This record gives sequence, structure tokens and C-alpha cells, in this order.
Amino acid sequence: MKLYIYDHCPYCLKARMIFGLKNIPVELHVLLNDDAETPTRMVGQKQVPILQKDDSRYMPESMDIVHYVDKLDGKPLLTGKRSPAIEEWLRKVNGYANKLLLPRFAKSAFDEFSTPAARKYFVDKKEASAGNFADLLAHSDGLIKNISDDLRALDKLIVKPNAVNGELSEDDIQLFPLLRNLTLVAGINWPSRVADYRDNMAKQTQINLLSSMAI
Ligand SMILES: N[C@@H](CCC(=O)N[C@@H](CS(=O)O)C(=O)NCC(=O)O)C(=O)O
Ligand SMILES: [Cl-]
Ligand SMILES: [Zn+2]
Ligand SMILES: [Zn+2]
Repeated sequence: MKLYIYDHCPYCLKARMIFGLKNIPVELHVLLNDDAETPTRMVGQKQVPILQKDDSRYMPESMDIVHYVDKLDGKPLLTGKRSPAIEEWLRKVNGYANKLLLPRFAKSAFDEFSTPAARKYFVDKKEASAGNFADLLAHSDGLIKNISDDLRALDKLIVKPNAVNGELSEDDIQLFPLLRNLTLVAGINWPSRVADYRDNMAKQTQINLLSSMAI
């Protein structure tokens, strides 16, 4: 199977997670952020992730790909209970996390931004939507405090470092991509239980953390 992604893309990360959790090999391909032609040939419009199944057919939609791959061997892993507290925490943190992440993604060495035009495409589309990146970056100190404090709240909710609610669930697929991308943010104070969850899920999923290029 092949997965066509952006490295920063949280939807893409959800799809990458399930391959890692199931120990199913997959060939990753990072598309340039401005490449409409390639995803359009596969699924009809520019979007990632895109799965190429072992029958060569292409499938879009992270939700569909996650559940397709989880069921492949008739042994689904995503069986644990959902947590309203975790889901509510994610809604709260998603209220502002992109104010930190988008301007940092635009300055980072992800392969989807490896041409100038791709990087400019991202900046032009996301500034229009999120607002002036300079202004967002000038507000970093408050935003970094807010996420450090929110992670202190999450610390008390993590049941096991291998599964947020104790058994692997839909909530791990929603939580880990956010925690992975937040390792790009220099200055966050990571509590112990959250750092262990983040590291264990990075190891299980075989998805890299971003500490080495944090800004
Ligand atoms: N409903 C789809 C959403 C994928 C999506 O919007 N992905 C974004 C990248 S993410 O970093 O925001 C995307 O494909 N953007 C490309 C564009 O809109 O030009 C799914 O669940 O897989
Ligand atoms: Cl899902
Ligand atoms: Zn994106
Ligand atoms: Zn799901």
C-alpha cells in the first residue's frame, strides 16, 4: 500500500498511525503542497491523505482509510471506549493550536514545502484563513503558556502511556497528531505522563517527533 501525504497534515498523521499500530508496512510519498495534478489524478481533487490499496485503487478520506486499515486483517485495534473529557480537551486546544502551528509549519523543513512555490502557496492560503503570521508569532508567549497549562490538564486524563483511555481508541488517533505537531513549538513545558504517551505512541506508530527543528 502507498500513502500520499503532507508530513504536517494531521489527517495524514491519523492514517500513518493505524499502519504503525497494526505493524502493516506502507510506502509514504510526500506531495508538494501546491501539487493539485497528482492527487486529482488519484481521487479527483487536491486532498491528502490518499491511500493506494493493494488492488491499485485509490481511496481518500482519513476516517475511511483509518477504519479500512484497522479492519483489513479482521482484528481491529480501535475498540476502546471514547472519553468525553479527552474529546472536550481537544475541542478546547483546537480553538488556538493552529495559531502556533501554521506559522511554524511555514518556516519548517517538511518535504511538502521543499520548493519555494509550494511554501509560498501554503503561506498565501493559510495567512488568508488564520491571519497575519507575524501577528500570530508575536503572540507566542501567551499561546505557549496556554498550551503548557492545557497539557498539565491532559496529564491527569492519560490512563496508560500506550493508550489515552486505557485501551487503544478513536481518541488516540485524534490526540497523537496534535501532540506530535506541538513538538515543533519551542518553549512548551511537557508534563511527564504526556511526554511518555507522546514518546510511546511515536515509537508504536513509527512517526517522528519534531523536537530537533522546534521554533
Ligand atoms: N476530509 C479530508 C480532509 C483532508 C484535508 O483537508 N487535508 C488537507 C491538509 S491538512 O494539513 O489541512 C488538504 O488536503 N489540503 C489541501 C488543499 O486544500 O489544498 C480527510 O479527512 O482526509
Ligand atoms: Cl477516524
Ligand atoms: Zn495542512
Ligand atoms: Zn474513526
